[PDB]
Amino acid sequence: KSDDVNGRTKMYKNIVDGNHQMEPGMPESFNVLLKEIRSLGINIELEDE
Amino acid sequence: ARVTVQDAVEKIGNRFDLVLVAARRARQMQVGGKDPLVPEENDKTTVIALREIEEGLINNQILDVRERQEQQEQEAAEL
Amino acid sequence: RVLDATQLYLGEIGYSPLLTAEEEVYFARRALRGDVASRRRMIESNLRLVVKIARRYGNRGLALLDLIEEGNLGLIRAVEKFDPERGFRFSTYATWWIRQTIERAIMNQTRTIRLPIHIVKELNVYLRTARELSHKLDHEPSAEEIAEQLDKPVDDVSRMLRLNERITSVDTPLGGDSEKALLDILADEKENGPEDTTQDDDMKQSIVKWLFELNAKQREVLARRFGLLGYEAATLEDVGREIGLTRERVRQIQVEGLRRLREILQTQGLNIEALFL
Amino acid sequence: EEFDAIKIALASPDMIRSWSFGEVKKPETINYRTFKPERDGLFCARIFGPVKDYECLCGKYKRLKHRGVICEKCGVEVTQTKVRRERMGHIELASPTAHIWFLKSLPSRIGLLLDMPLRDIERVLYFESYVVIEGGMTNLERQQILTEEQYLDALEEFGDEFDAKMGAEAIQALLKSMDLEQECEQLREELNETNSETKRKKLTKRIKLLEAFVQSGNKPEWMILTVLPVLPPDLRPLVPLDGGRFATSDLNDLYRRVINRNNRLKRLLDLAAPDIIVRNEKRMLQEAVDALLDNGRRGRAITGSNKRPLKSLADMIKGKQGRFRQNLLGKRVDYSGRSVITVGPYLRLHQCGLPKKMALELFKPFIYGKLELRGLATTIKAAKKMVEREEAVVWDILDEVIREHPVLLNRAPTLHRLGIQAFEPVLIEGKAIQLHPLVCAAYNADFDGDQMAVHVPLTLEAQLEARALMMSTNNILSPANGEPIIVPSQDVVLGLYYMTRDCVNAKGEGMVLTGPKEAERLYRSGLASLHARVKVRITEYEKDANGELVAKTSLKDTTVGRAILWMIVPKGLPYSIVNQALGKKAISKMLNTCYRILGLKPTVIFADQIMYTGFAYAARSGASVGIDDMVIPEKKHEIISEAEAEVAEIQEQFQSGLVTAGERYNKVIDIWAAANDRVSKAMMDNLQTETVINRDGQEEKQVSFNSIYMMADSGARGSAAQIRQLAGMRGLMAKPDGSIIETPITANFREGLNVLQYFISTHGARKGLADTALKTANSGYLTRRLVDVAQDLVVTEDDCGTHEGIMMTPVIEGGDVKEPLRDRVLGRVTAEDVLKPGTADILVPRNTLLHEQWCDLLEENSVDAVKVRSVVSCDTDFGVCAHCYGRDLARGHIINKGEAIGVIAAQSIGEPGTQLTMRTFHIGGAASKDITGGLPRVADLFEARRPKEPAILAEISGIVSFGKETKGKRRLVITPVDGSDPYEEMIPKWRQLNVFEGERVERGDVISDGPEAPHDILRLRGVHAVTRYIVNEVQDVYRLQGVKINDKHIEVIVRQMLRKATIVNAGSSDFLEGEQVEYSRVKIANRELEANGKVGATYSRDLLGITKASLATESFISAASFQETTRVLTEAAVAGKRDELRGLKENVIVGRLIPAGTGYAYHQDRMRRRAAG
RNA sequence: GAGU
DNA sequence: CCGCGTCAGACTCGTAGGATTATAGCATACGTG
DNA sequence: CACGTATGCTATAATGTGTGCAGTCTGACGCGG
Ligand SMILES: [Mg+2]
Ligand SMILES: [Mg+2]
Ligand SMILES: [Zn+2]
Ligand SMILES: [Zn+2]
Repeated sequence: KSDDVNGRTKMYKNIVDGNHQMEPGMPESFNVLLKEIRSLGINIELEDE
Repeated sequence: ARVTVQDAVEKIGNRFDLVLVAARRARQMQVGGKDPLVPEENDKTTVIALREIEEGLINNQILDVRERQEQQEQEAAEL
Repeated sequence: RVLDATQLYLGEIGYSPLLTAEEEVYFARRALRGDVASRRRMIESNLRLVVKIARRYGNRGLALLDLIEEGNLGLIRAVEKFDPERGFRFSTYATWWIRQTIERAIMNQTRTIRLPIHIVKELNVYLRTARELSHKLDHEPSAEEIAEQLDKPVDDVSRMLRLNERITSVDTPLGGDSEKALLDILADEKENGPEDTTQDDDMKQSIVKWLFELNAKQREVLARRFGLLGYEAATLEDVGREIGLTRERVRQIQVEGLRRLREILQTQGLNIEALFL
Repeated sequence: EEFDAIKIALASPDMIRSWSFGEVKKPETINYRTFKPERDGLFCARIFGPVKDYECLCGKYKRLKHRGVICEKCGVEVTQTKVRRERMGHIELASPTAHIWFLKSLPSRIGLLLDMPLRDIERVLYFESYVVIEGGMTNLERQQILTEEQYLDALEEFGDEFDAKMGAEAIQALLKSMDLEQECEQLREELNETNSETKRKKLTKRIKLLEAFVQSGNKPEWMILTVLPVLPPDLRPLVPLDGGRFATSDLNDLYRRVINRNNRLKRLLDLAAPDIIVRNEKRMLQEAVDALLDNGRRGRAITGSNKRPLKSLADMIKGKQGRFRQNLLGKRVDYSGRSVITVGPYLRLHQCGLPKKMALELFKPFIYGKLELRGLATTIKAAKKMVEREEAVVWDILDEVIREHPVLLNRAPTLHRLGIQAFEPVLIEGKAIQLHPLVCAAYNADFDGDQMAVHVPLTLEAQLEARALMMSTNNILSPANGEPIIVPSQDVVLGLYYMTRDCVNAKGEGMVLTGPKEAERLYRSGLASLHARVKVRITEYEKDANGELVAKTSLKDTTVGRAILWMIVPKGLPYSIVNQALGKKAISKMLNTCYRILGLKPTVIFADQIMYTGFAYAARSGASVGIDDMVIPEKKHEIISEAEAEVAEIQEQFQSGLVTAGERYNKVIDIWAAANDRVSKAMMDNLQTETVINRDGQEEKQVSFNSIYMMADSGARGSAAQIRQLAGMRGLMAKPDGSIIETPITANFREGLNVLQYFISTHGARKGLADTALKTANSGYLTRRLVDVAQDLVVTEDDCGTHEGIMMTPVIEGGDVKEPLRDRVLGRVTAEDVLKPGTADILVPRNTLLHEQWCDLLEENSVDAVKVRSVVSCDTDFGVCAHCYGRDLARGHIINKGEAIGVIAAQSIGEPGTQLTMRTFHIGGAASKDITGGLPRVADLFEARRPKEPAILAEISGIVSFGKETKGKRRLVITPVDGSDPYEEMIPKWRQLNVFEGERVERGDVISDGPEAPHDILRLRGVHAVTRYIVNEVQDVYRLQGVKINDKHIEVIVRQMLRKATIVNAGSSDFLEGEQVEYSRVKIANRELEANGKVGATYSRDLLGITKASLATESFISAASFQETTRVLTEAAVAGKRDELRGLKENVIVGRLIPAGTGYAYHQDRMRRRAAG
């Protein structure tokens, strides 16, 4: 409903196709936060699974 | 089911798991086009699922049973 | 402890002795002949001049310290290009360099979008002219009034004044209240909404269905040539080379396929006609 | 895309270069003419990517036909424009520069690490003086500052063999060359010599710094920046407004300063410039960088032409305007609408009026999808144009979709969860939302222009969440106290009061009626009043031992009105409940009774029914407000003249110079207070029973049916207080000082105030109103802190298997049973039985939830006090068990595992304060305190502040021995029995002790009079003591304001305060002395120590205030998002801390699924995936 | 400026 | 202790767009159609 | 060659800043002297 760009478009198409499926991703504003922190000169990394 | 969900919650118990169970069932009806047990009486999928649970037709464990039954027969067909 | 950048710098410059003419000449003879000390002493002794001049040129260009550094750069050019043999004093010569360098710096850095010197100087004469005009016309000057004064095109004047349009901060809040600013109103116009994006999906997919209605040969020719189901918009020779030699036959099958699509549209075009908005 | 955890560590110069895809060497943004990005500039497309998708700049490569191609002509990669927000750059600084956050933001970090005072560092940085980096000659030591002239002396003398330098270079070098390992061991050696208290803290601080620095893998060099990162273009956009204007981020201006100064420095170095100029430029560089990172931190923030300080990088993370608070923990939302609300009396409880126009837009995609299934719309474009044209078939479709689809209604401020509730929408033509009356309570909604927000749950899962968890019908009871929040109000109460209330004979006294249907018939035929006393045959159902209902016919003595209401009453309930004259207070009990016996469905129907009949009869009554309704008592003027002669007496006694001004002031005030009480009594006697005007034999006395008295008596509206001002005397007003005016207002509102009375009223009125606007911030801030500290607490387990719990007594503060045992303990698990042979033979076994049944039995047996299982005493690590919590008060049964209890607790405690700060202040007017005094007391409690003059307590059991005195200051030479070594404590002279020495003293016996510090209570009398102190001391405030909150909520927060424990003595791990770790983790370690033996860890639990407890959570995202974000991030970056995202905060920030509620199932599935690899 |  | 500094200080809604200054004048030089 | 963009040089002597505002908020909690 907010940032998730891929999610919103995919969700819209799902809604038009009936299936009320959630296809969520990551809020773009979060991405931006990290970038803002790195521009600060703090290394903030995601350690993945 | 529609107005009050109390008896449906009394069947399953955990409200949150009732949500999950009815949603997984409603998703089946929505996507798979899986047949409803109770007469729709012109009602939406979610309402159907909640009625079914109230009357004690759907269950997390029962859903798991039909999943394996049918998937296993599909594997048998493959081989 | 005074940690003011400015005060510290001004104190340090103060403690270098001011030069007389004979001293400047002696030092400078050796400075041109390369005496690292000489150049340094002349520089350091004449820093105080730089600050006097940067004091004037500040105002609204830049920070005083920023002006001081650029001014120092001008002073260094002056020490390199000073002529001791000419009877003209150093301070006189240096003044020119310092003012020059400061002004040029405040003409490239003073604007977020870097304006070339040529544009800037053009624009300035339009400005000074506008001021004389307003001095006799009581009311401010129009584009065409300034243009009439210079005997020049109004478009010229207008384009210059458009460039003088100064920037707005995206973060500056609107309505006095420190709430929502420009960023808070400003959309992403490039990023279409899921409505537009989903309409294109629907479009592209309806074209697949329409392409399958046609002959296998027509559809494949169209797909490869348009670059629709293929990757690259293959030219007539590419498509022909992969199927049927006859480059000309690709044109034949292609044009044939377009016309069969028109028939589907005249029959079932009742949906297609609504794609005109 | 999906990760498990997130780490923060120091950014190395080299690491910053890794992120960068180009070095920005120019301030040029774009070209003035072709507004395209300038070479090596801040927006360089050769560096940050293409402006247009799959197009190079000069336009050589276009479309996907050229995928990853890099244009030879312009130098631009051809890819998605997306990347311009992703790709970072960098700048090579000629001179190193300090990172201001790791310099100015205290603790110093850089100063703390070198043990170098901050001033000292600064003198070095700004080139005021040199610092010795290595004086090989022991003659000159390390880190010893030399002034300019000091450097000249040793220059000739020692020289060579001492290296001392100036600026960021010096400090970086000093940092590089310090070996952390060695100096850690050296300082540990010194810690053993004579560790004084403050010395031990600072040493242990550097010890932990050095230790954490090596654990992080961070290097001290990195405190100093040589490479400076550049944020992506789209995150500091330069966009054109329509009108040919450009608008840019402030960051671009700040970066242009840095670049220009750095590049000038490179030029000055190429030219081999004199050193004073080199210095000025280095300072210049440092200034600009400091401004870039955190503007208004070091000095004057660099300002725009607007005067206003430019917004730096840190400002985007920091505070409310910051990322976290504004864009991450809370968001703008699609499928959301808003309008004015108005009443929907016709609505049933689970419904709301939803404007057609609004609903048409909110459900847009659902309508298009159904249009394609109907075959009505060929394509999406056609569907869109069909809805624009608003065709009649579209209305049928819209009607189809919205059936069974719940929508969420919200009202601001959202103080508790019931501020958002779900309803089935009922489409209405007309632009306002219609809200159901009975839930106006929870929303605090009154229709004086109020507005509400509407949200569309999209997914099958969200729709289910709305219908099951959030539906208004399902959520009746306050989660704060176990009370029904849906209760009739206003007109409804009034109407029910009207029907039930009796009058003397009236129409058809002493009739005999067959059933309540005959009654209704008679009333509406006009042969009987509603207040007619009558005999009626009612059949009342009493529910049996099992589900079967046993009915019983009885002739009762009631009014026609009561019989008719019995028709609304369900079978199951008794007739005597309605047989009384009904008011708001009786009707809440009615509803409660119905819930407990019948259940949810019946009560919901009953509530709606009551609403319909209530309003219905309210209208029929014809009840109104005329000036005659406000009755002034005849004896006003007499009472008043007497009071005036009285005041005159004290004034004359003053002029004589006998009685002081203060004595007279007090006596005048007492005279007028007493006069006021007297006039009010007169008014109420004359009004309440003014119906001295009756019948049948002869004259008789009865209750007044005056309109205002009815409103007030029913509890529908007004009260005696209000009516005092209307008909009585207004009374004494209080100044804005708080002091009371000597002259009171003798008039009332019906009488009308004169200029002076009106003026005098204003002060108090306005004081109140200002309090609403301004103090709600402080109340709400309390709400926020509570919420943040309770966040993580969830029901994790069914049964912890603990035997622990607190012994609740019935609160007989003074004498009156303030809170009966039953009400304090209902719906709690009994930890431990109590066998007292007794009357009803009650054991009541362990782990039994106290149902109303077992509670009734307690009263018959007269149970004294009871051990009840509690959140604080739970053994569950990382949450609490259902048993230790007990009933979910909002449900009326045992709490379900998964529920986010903490959040509920904080909301429940916070909300009343926040609301009462608006209630008795928009209203709070006349004086006969309030909340403005109370909440500071409450905040001082939750924050665990030690009081100004604290009581003293005995530390250890033994025998009290008094000793010596330092000129009156009491020393105490106390000597226990087994721990024979003496313990001494100095006491102030003027502080008098209540106990008298030489005594057998238990741990924590009160010596002095004064307030107890919660820490000291914890340290001496343990957890139950401090827990119960806070619960009781807090509840005193809320109790004074008539606010019901269950102890268990405050207990939740208390537990969160007691999260941490300082270890005093080494374990088998690397705990050792003075480290403070979470009690959960050290008890789990002790389970493994029990198994393995080894050295056991001796610890001691510590109490922490709410703010610090939230900042102490291992989750740094939770900490940083809460407050203090610059500091929190320096702490975590240096520690190299990783957050694995256990808490809700953390998940919400990354937009993931909450680990609680519905999300508990999925989250435990993920957790088992993590455990098996 | 609107309801707290 | 004192004193100076830093840190916090409710939720949604609204309205309206918007500001300023000024950088000489000319000669030579470098890159693209 | 031309057009747009850039660098360049000028010689009476002149050689240490300021400028425009800020309006003082508060109760709390640490940190050098
Ligand atoms: Mg109201
Ligand atoms: Mg209102
Ligand atoms: Zn190109
Ligand atoms: Zn437990």
